This record gives sequence, C-alpha cells and structure tokens, in this order.
Amino acid sequence: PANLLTSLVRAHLDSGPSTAKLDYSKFQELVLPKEDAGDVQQFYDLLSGSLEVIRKWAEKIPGFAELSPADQDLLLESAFLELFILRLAYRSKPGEGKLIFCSGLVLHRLQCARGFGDWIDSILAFSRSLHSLLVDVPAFACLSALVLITDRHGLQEPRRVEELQNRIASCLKEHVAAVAPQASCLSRLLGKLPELRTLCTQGLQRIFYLKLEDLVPPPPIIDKIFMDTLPF
Repeated sequence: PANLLTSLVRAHLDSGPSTAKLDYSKFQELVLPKEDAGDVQQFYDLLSGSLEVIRKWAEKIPGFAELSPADQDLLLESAFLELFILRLAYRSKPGEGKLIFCSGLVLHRLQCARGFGDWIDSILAFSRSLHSLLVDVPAFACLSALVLITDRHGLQEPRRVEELQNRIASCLKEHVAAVAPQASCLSRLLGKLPELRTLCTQGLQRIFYLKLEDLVPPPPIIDKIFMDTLPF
C-alpha cells in the first residue's frame, strides 16, 4: 500500500497516452466561422472511446476483480461519467483551451463546444481548479479509484466495496502525509468528489438534450448508462 499505491499508479499510467503518443493532426484553435450531426457524432465517439479504457483500468485496481460481477458492472456504469470528466480534466491544459482525450487526440475547446455545449466550459473550470491543487500522480491514482469504488444503490456486497474504498483512502492519506504526521490538503482533495458529481449531472443534461433533438442516436452502451443511472 505500498504495493497498493504502486499498482494504482501503474494502472493509471497505462490507461492514457504517452506525451509521445499525443495526436495534434486535428487540432485547430480557429474554427471557421446550433450543433450539427458531425459535432454530435464526435461527442458520442469521444465518450465511447473512454469506456473500454476505463473498464481495463478498473480491472487493474487490486480487489476490483474480486467484487461480484454484478457489483463491478454497477460501479463502472455509475462512475463512467465522473471518471471521463475527472481523467479529462487532469489530462487537459485549460490555460490553453486544450482538451486531451484518452486516445491521445488533442482538440481545442472551440472544436468541442458545439457537441458538448456549455458542459465543456464547466469541465475546463473544474480542470483549472484541479490543476491549482497540484495533485501528484499517486494522489490522482487513488482519487480516481475512489470515484469508482464507492457506495451505490443496488450493490450486492456494499461492505466489501466499503472495505476496498477504505483501503484506497488509507493508502491516499498515507501518501499525502508522507509527501508533506499530516489533511487540510486531503480534505481539499476529497472536496473535488462532490463537485465532480455535479458535473456528471451536467453531462446527463447534455445527453438528454441531444436525445431530445435526435440528430444522431447515442451508441447503445452510452444510452444504457444514461437510462440506468437515471434515478426515475
């Protein structure tokens, strides 16, 4: 934990692009001059691309594959939006308006604005605030795991999810104490989780709006996540 910390950092670093793998071939800060089908389809494709990456990342968190398969799927589905946002916010460069996606694709905020709507600006504000905390890679590797491994309604073994969460939280608390015994830093960090939930709602609102408009249908897996996480 110890070894837990190292496994978390490794899972985190293998789930995203190397700086050498960054792809700038579509990046344009100048967009010439309401959303259309190509904007909506790119929104859905960026969302979809993270899905398979996040699922592989989760399998590398020690103890996750030892949860029931029904609990794994519920935890993944429920956290998907928040993880997409958190990992995007941490990878991106909000000073420059640059969004960096898990494939390595780099886009300017103005290239995403029509598909994402105002949500992309909220994400970039959360990204600037995340960056001011100067969260180091091991701290991030625990925070993101804590977003996934958390209480959700319908869990078969809620105490086992809580034990794994406590292990990760303890691992984080120890790392933040060691790099600085002691928790104000820690409380500032954990304070990002509620804001993240609020941003996930904004994403659900954007997906609802696009489903209403109906230019291009959501891909089935995103659509199921949207429908499965609607508490009505």
